[PDB]
Amino acid sequence: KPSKRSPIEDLLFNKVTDLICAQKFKGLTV
Amino acid sequence: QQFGRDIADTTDAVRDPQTLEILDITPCSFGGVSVITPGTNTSNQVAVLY
Ligand SMILES: *[C@@H]1O[C@H](CO)[C@@H](O[C@@H]2O[C@H](CO)[C@@H](O)[C@H](O)[C@H]2NC(C)=O)[C@H](O)[C@H]1NC(C)=O
Repeated sequence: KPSKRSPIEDLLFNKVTDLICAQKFKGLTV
Repeated sequence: QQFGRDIADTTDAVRDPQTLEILDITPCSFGGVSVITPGTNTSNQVAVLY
């Protein structure tokens, strides 16, 4: 894999997840 | 319908009342500006992050 992650770390990263731009245009950035 | 809105309920698109064309509206560039400096007891040069 290009991420150098384990068979379980990949599952965990897949199992957890215009709005961003709309909020950014109101002055709130991340 | 004449103009559209996004999730945040602000004007996103408009309709030109001379050619029936729909134009998307986006705000022009803006952001924050930070200054990276060592101590003034060391140097006066700085760097800028946009
Ligand atoms: C407002 O009037 C102008 C001028 O007559 C119109 O512009 C022309 O509209 C015709 C409509 O068949 C087009 O074929 C032409 O190409 C238009 N002119 C140009 C330079 O493009 C315009 O459409 C009118 N707007 C309305 C009626 O909403």
